[PDB]
Amino acid sequence: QADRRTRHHMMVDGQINPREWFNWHPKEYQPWYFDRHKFLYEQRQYAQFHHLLCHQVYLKDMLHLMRYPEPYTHIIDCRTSTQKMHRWVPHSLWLPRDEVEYALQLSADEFLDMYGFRKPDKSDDVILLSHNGIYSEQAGWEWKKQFFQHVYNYRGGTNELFGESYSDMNVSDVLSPWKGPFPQSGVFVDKWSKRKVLTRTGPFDRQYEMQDFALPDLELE
Amino acid sequence: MFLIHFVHYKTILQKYTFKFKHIFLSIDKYNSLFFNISGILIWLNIIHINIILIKYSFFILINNFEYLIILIST
Amino acid sequence: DFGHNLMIHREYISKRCRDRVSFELSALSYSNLELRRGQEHLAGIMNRERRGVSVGASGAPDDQVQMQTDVDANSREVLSARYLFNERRLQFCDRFQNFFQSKLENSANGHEKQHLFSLMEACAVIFGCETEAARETYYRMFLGLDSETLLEEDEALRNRIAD
Amino acid sequence: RLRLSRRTVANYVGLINSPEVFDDESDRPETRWSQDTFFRECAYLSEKF
Amino acid sequence: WELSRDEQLFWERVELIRKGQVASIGSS
Amino acid sequence: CGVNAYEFGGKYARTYAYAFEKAKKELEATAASGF
Amino acid sequence: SRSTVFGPGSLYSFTKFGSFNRSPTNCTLNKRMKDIFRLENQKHIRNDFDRERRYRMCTKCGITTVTINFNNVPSARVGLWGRCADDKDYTHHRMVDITQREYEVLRESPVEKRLNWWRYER
Amino acid sequence: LMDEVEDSLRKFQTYRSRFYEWGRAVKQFDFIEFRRRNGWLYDLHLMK
Ligand SMILES: [Zn+2]
Repeated sequence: QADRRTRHHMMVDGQINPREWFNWHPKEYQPWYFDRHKFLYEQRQYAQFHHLLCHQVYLKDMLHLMRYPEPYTHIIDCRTSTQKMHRWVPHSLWLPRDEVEYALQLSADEFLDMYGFRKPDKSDDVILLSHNGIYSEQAGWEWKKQFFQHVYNYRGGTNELFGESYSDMNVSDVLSPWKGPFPQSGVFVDKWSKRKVLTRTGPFDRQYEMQDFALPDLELE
Repeated sequence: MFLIHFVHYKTILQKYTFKFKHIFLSIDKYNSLFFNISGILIWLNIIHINIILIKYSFFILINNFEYLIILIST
Repeated sequence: DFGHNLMIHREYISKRCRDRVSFELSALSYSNLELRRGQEHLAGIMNRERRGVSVGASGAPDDQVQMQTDVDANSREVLSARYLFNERRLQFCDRFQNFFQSKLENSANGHEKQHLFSLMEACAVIFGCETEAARETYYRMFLGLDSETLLEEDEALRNRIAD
Repeated sequence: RLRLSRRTVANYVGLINSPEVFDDESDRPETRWSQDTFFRECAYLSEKF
Repeated sequence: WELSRDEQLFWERVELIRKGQVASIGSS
Repeated sequence: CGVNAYEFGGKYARTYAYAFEKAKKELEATAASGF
Repeated sequence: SRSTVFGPGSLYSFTKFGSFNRSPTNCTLNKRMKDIFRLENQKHIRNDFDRERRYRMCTKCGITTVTINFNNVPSARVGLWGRCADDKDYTHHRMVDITQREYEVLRESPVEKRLNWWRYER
Repeated sequence: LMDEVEDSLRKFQTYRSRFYEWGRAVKQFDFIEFRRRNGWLYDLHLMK
C-alpha cells in the first residue's frame, strides 16, 4: 500500500534535446471498447482463443440436469482446493484442474484406478464447473486439446449454484516493484535504441504502442 | 443392489496424437550487402574480434554507423 | 591452416561485462553441449545470410521472383495471390499445361482447372533461375528439398544404419 | 478410512479404486497410547486449551 | 437413494486424492 | 432385478418419467391424444 | 525496425557483412608469408606458457588448427568462418587432437597429404 | 411460397418514394457500420 514508486526506469523526454532516432517510437495506445468488465477469457488478450471457448451451460440447464440427469452427460467438478469446497454439486465427479493434462493421457483402466470413476467417451457430453468458471475454462481447453467433441463450461459454477463468494485465486503474474525488468539491465541493443525503447509519452499506468518505423510528414509543412 | 457384471461390446481405440517437427522449410530472401572479406575487425567497447586472412596488399573500409567496424580488402 | 592460405581469429571479451552481457553477444560455451549447440545455432544464422542474398537484392535478375497479394477487408478472401513471372517462365507454364490438358480432357474436376498447379509453379521458379546457389534456396523454401538438408538426412540415415 | 485420517498416510500414495492400506502403528497390539497418532493430536490441544 | 450413495463416494475420493493439512503435535 | 444396470433405474428413473410425461403433452398439444 | 531484431541480419549478427574468400583463385603466396603470419611465431605468445594450447586436425577437409586460451574464453564463435570441405559449415569438422611435434610436420604439407597421412599412416 | 415471394420482393422491388431516399449517405454508412459490427451473422463467406 501507500503508493510505492516502481523501480522501472521509464521516463518522458525533456524540453531541451530534439526528438531523434525514430526507428522506435512510443505512442499512447487506446483501444475502441473497454474489456475489463468482461469475462477473463473474453478480453482482448485472449481473442485468438475465441474459437477455443467452450459453449456455456447456464443455471437453468444445471438445475434441469440436477432434477433429470442423463447417463452420459458427465458433470465434472474442476475445483482444486479441498479447503474451499463445502458442498457437493449433484451428479458431479471430482477431476481437479491441475491434473487434467495428465488425466486425459491415461487409458480407461488407469483412469478408473487413479480416479475411481470411468473415463468419459469422446462423444459423451462433458460439463465443467469451478468457482468463477476460470479453472473450468482452462480445464475445458485441456479437454478440447484431446479429441472431445462436446465440452461445456458453466461460468460461475459454485458461486451461482450454492450462492458462495469464492474465487479460483489466479495470480496474473505482475512484477514486484523491486524487480527491475529486462531492458534496463542489458547490452542486448545499442544505446540509442535502448534510450528510445525505455522512453514513454505520459504516465506509465496506461498502455503504449511501439512503432518500428516513422517517416516525416512533409505535406503538413 | 447390483445383479450383473457387464462390459460394453464396442471397443474404442485411443487416437495417439503428437506434434513433431517433420518439415524443414525457411524463407531465405534478404536485401543486404554481402562482401568478399580478407579481414574483419569488430571493435565495440566490450568485445573486440579480429579475423585475418593473409594477403600481400589490403584495403580498408570503416563503418561507424552502429559500432566501429573495420573491413580489410572490402 | 587450409593448404595454401591460413586464417587468424582473435577474440577478446572484457571482464566488466560477463555478468550483464547477453549470451548471444558473448557466445561463451562453458560445456561441450553448449559448444555443439552454440555452433549449430550460429550455423543457421550464417547459412541463411549467405543463401538469402542470392534471391533477394544482390541476386541475379532471373533469380528474383515476387508475389502479388490482395486480401479483401470485408469478405477476408484472397484475391490474386499469384507470382510475378517473366516471359521465359510463362512459356514453361503453358508447356506444362498444354501437355496435361491433352492427357486429362478425354477422361475424368471441371474443364477450367490447372493440373498439378502447385507442382509446376514451384518448378517454374526453379526453371527460370540461372545460378545454382539461388536454385538451392528455392528448393529450401519448397518444403526443404535442397541438397543441404537432404545430405543431412542421408547422413543421419547412414548413422542409424551403422548403429 | 481410519488409517487414512492420520499422519502416517502421508508416507503412502494409493490407487483410488482399490487402495491397499498400510499397517498402522495402532494395528500392532503392543502399541501404547503415547505412540498413537490421533491421541497425540488430542493430547496436544488438551494441554493448550 | 442414489444421490446419498454418490455423495459418500464423492467425499471418500476427495480424501483419497488430495489430503488436507495435518494438525500439530509435540515431538518427544 | 437389474433396474440399476439400465437407463431408467436409480437416479435416471426421473428422466425416463419426465420424458414420458413430455411425450404425452406433445401428443396432447395436437389431437393425437385428446381427439 | 522490428524485422532486424532476431538474427539473421540483426544488430550483433557479426556474419551478416560478408564471407571470406576461401579460395586459391587469388594471392598465390609462398612458405615465408605463411611463416610470418603464424600465431605461434608472434612475440606476445612466444613468451606465454601458462595458457593452454590445443592442436587439432580435421579428417574431412584436412585443416590444422591451434587454439590458445580456450579454457578461459570458450567462445563458440571461434572458427565460424572455417568453411569445411565443400562450402560446408564448421559444424562438419570432426576434429581429432594431434600433438605439438606432429603439428609442425603436418603444417607445411598440403591438405591431400594431410588426409593421406591420417588415413594410411599413424 | 408467400414467405419466398416476400423474400424475393424485398430483395428486388422498390417504390418511387423510397428511390428518392435510398441513396442518402446516412443509410449507406449505416449499412457499412452494420456490416462492420455484426457481419458474422449475415454473410455468405463469413460462415465458411
Ligand atoms: Zn573440416
